[PDB]
Amino acid sequence: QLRPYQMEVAQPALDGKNIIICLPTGSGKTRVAVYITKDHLDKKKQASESGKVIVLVNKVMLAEQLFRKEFNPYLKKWYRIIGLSGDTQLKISFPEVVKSYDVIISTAQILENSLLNLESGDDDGVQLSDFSLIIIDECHHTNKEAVYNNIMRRYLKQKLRNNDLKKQNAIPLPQILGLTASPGVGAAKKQSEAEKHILNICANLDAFTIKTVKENLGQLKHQIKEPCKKFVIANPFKEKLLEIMASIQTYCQKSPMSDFGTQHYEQWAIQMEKKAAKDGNRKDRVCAEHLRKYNEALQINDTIRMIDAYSHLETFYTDEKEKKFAVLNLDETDEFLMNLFFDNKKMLKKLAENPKEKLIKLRNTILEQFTRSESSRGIIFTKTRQSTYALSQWIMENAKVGVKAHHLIGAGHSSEVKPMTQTEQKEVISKFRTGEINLLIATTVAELDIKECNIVIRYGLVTNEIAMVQARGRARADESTYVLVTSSGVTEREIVNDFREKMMYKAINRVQNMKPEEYAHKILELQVQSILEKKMKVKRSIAKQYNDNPSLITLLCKNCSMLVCSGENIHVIEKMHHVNMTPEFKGLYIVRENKTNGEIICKCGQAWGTMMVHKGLDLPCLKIRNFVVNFKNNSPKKQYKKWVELPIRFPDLDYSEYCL
RNA sequence: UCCAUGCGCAUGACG
RNA sequence: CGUCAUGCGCAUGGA
Ligand SMILES: [Zn+2]
Repeated sequence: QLRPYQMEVAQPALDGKNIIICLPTGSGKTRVAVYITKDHLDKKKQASESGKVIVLVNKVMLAEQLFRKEFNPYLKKWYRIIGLSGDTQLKISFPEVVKSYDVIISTAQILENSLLNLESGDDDGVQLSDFSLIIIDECHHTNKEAVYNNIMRRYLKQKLRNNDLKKQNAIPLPQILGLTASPGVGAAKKQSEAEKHILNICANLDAFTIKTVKENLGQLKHQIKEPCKKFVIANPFKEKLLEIMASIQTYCQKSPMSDFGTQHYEQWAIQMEKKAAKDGNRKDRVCAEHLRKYNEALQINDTIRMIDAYSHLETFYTDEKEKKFAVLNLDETDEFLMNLFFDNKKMLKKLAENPKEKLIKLRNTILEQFTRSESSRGIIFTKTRQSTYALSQWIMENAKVGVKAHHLIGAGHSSEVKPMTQTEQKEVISKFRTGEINLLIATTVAELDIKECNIVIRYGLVTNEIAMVQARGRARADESTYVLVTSSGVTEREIVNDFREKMMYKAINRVQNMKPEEYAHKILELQVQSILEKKMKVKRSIAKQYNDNPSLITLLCKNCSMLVCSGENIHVIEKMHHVNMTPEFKGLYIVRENKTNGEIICKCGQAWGTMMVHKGLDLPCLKIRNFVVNFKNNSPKKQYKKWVELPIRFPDLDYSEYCL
């Protein structure tokens, strides 16, 4: 169970040597890691000491994979193993699998929450001193406010207390192992910047060395066939809409101060909405919202079939008319805006069918490779989800070769779409592995255990060096067809990825060949520095929220600056959600639902929240994101997008008020 | 297995 | 500091 190249890199770790390890894809780093584990435990048998190993990840899926495939098949006999998650409904808490279970595979924030329970007295606590070893995958996330940097800051604080005792007079601490791919470089154009980054990493891990492979590079090169770095790089309907935009700009005096079809315009639009919410005036924030929609339509039209933007806006104003009618079941402003749209709606639909594109060059390259390969595996990357659905439906519209494809996105329920499911992600992955799905359409979710592939493209994308190497890792089978499709500095960015991959080795070779004294000095300095940083950060955070006012305010709608609620009439449930009972409120809102939690809408048509069902009660839960404040102390209005921004506190709900 | 919500994190681009 | 897009983890309540 030992490889030659793995041997030396394991070698220091076996006796002290809290280290880092970095190797490419496919080197079976899990296997050498397992060897370190088994050897550590056998040493603890020889010493009859507390052999405890905990494995940390960033994602649940790797936990499950390693529990299935790596750790059990080599330690299912000797030792206790268990693979943990946040979702695996565990019958006991964490401190019991600490009291048992020599081997743990788990997500980090599980542990971190347990540590907080320790230092809070919450549920029975747990500390690092309960361990003899820690093992990590993907160290390169180990930066400021990362998932698990907090653990290391605790570890470092305890190390420095140990130093203070040592000079003073020293409790033990666990050995720490770190693994990764290329450890990434962060915000660099300089070798010195990158060296500082790496040293900061190692001090955040309290490492001794990286211990990359140099000796047996040929035997490993024989394993890894590498891909080939390649470049395959390649209206009036739009202008009608730009004319509508200018018309509306004139309609409410809107100075863009920049071009159409970018973020800066969107940024200014949202800032206008903010100012108009500070004002409570219409024609200004409403236009910000509409123009935001139009800019969406623009910067998809730069890349997408115009029919999709027409569908976007058709559904948009459809929902708008639904809102206004459900409320009425109108103003010159909304009337103008609606009629300005609908007077062109059907004609613009007619324009939508016309041809005249990146899409064309794209289809050409696609058909070229699927004719070449003839078993063919294909991946598509891009920025957004709606892009994926649109291209899937579009290629389903386009005939043909007969290649079959499917979309893919993440899981965050944000910003446009009902997200996918982990089960369904695994499902589509198995469909692709089967050959049922020939071509995948994905966001960065792919950059996973996807099958060996050929033609990972970049259709209007930018990625960083870690993402570049992670995209490299999956393209295999002695055929790489890296492709890139953007319009108008994107070669620059793959060039940057190459440059950074060079800089990383240039830095690694300098730091490996460094004094141990000066290395330890700089890492200790960075540790103290980061610890001071975290301390000051916690200081400012505690100083942040101190008000806890029961009621000081009035909540108003944002389209209409109409009163909606008071500071005291609100109540809290789940210590998460907010509600306004006292049906003096209930005389206000209107309900809507189409397709079980119905949504709320205003007396103007403003959407407000959801009717959340809790303990039989159908409580109207609202979102601060769609409301505005008027403080008693301060007249100027404010807007937060989140309750937590507001320091002042509201009470937990008491059902004793609502009986009969 | 699905749904809704809250919170935190990172990344890229943008100012 | 803010915005956007993307991805991730955790905690909830319900079915
Ligand atoms: Zn209103």
